[PDB]
Amino acid sequence: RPPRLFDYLKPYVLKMHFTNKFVHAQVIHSPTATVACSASSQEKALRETMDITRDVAAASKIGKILGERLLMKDIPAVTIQMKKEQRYHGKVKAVIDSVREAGVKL
Amino acid sequence: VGKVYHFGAKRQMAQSIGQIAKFKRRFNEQEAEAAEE
Amino acid sequence: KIVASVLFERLRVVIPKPDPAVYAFQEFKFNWQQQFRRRYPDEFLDIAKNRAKGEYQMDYVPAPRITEADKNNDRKSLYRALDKKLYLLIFGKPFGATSDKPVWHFPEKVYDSEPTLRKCAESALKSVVGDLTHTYFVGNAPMAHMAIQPTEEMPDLPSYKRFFFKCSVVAASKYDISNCEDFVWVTKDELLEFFPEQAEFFNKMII
Amino acid sequence: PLNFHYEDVLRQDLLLKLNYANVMEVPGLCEIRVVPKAPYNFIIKNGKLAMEIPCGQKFIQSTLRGHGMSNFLVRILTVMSLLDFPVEIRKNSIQFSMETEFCEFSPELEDHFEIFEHIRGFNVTIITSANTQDETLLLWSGFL
Amino acid sequence: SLGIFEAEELPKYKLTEEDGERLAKEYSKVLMREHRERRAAETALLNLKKSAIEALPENLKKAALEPDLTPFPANRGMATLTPP
Amino acid sequence: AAAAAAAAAAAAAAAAAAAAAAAAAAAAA
RNA sequence: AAACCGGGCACUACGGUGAGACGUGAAAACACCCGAUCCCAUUCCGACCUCGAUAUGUGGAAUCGUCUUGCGCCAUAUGUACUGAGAUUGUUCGGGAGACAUGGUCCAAGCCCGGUGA
Repeated sequence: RPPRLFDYLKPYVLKMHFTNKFVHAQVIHSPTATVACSASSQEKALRETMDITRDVAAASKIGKILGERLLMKDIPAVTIQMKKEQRYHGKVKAVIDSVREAGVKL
Repeated sequence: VGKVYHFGAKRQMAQSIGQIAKFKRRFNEQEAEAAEE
Repeated sequence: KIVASVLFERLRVVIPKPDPAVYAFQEFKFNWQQQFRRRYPDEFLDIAKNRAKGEYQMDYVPAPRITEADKNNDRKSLYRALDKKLYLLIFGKPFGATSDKPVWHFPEKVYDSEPTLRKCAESALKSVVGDLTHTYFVGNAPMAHMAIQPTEEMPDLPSYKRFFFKCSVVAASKYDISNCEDFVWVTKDELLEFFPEQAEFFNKMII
Repeated sequence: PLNFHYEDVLRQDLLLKLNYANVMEVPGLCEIRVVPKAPYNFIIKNGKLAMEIPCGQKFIQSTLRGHGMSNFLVRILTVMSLLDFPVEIRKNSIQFSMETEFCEFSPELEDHFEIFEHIRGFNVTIITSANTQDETLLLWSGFL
Repeated sequence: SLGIFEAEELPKYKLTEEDGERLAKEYSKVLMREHRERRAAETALLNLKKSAIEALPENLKKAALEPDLTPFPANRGMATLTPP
Repeated sequence: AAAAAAAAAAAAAAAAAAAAAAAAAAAAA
């Protein structure tokens, strides 16, 4: 529904959201089942290492983690789908800046 | 932080018990406590 | 079956000191807001004024929480702790001195629970006090239930459940004389000086 | 001073007084609203200043929450309800209301009264978390 | 006359950063601690009160279950640490 | 906010807003 | 492990939608409770958003997912209205609603992530 496909198919959309216990984010395909990348602080390997799992620190951390798991997994670009109340300030600013400085281009 | 309003007089009240937790606007007036029946 | 065990409580009269962090942040927040979110009016000053005041040169310094009646551990007054909750307890039945202690209890009246029970307990207190007009019983519902001789109710020895009620205080001087030669308020906010561990577990009805 | 009283005395007071399946239900001050009568600005400069003074944060209308609410309410509650004994209503709902109709009551003001000098519709209404007029009168009975 | 400068206001400023960074984070901590404290208190109280009323016979199960207006006029002088 | 840099360019090209009185009270001390 | 629960994506109107009574969390999860210090919030205001804190408080039935009535559509019945081609100036042959009627308000399908023993 969101993008109203125009000329060039552009799968691999990044979308993020924030429960006030863990920051979750995904980069999902147009088949939209097999999550091409899934970066969350709720993960096994990330409950313990990351401590403050709800501020901009965990946010930017998840962004960096992903961006590297992406550049290394060969999806060198991605399109952002902010949910209805989001805005590029704060907890999504961190995800965005981190995946943009990880190497990816948006 | 944004800045449009003010209150700066730290006012202590004169209820016979003694009243604190009063902070007011007209500022150089420091303390003018009084009470009655 | 049923008893009604009301109690009086003096509600504390000043605020217990909170940890310094709270007051520190509050003074700070005030000064911070005075930096930014202050824009003081009448840039001259609060110039309209009268000067000859303070006419009664005595500030309101109650010297609180540290009154003389405090430094002597005086239950028999109601001037000990100006920022603690106080409670009324009178001597129990001296037959048993529960666990080596002079039994103090609440003006509990066992009865067949004939009338509206808030009324029967408020009248219990008015009988134990002489029906003086300083009281306030909050709700027609009780505070909480307490079983009496529950294990000895297995051999059918008389069983009753005290339903606590709550009243408060509005005046310092004594709202009674006595009923059992011994009246004692609290100042430790709790009832071990008056009763054993039952109340130490019924601390789920005082706060 | 006031919340410090509402949290130990008042909340569980009302809690025992009535019967709520949980505890969040009990009433409580949400917001204050002040709206004067004088048509709007350009009519009196010290008039608008007066419409500002006893609230401290207002330019257009005013609505108060938080320590603004606490401070303002204790000031009002003590000045009016204790030495001049004014009138006050409470609407058979969450709303609770009263009027000002003059300002030279409170010492804070009394010297700097030169600015008020005029009646006000000054509808000041506390809209609490009240739910029934019963609880409303509970609240502003147990608030002196 | 003197309504112009007063309404416009003047933004005053002066500083001490001892009075600028006394860590409201601890404040938030200790305050949520206190509130959860009193909440647990009040809720246990609520629950044993409902238990109490439960523990009575149908006489008050019909005569003490209704919220009452007798608490309503509960005026109570707060403290005055100096009688007049 | 961004009004900061807005006023920056405003004082770079033009000058003298109510920042005249602002800077006046700030340069008095 | 098969499976369940929770969270995100997805699909879907029989898969929606109010409404009300319920059953309700803590095992984990989500939400809320609490502040407003810098980023944000207000054309006044932590009301909404946000930022900052909850070590186990409440499901305020606040939302929430849950339980059944009840909330639109879906499916179809008899017919009629209309109409196509016809001239026995419409005795034939087809097509056939709106409304009335009935019943359902699904059987089902994924992907990731945390948890329940694994």
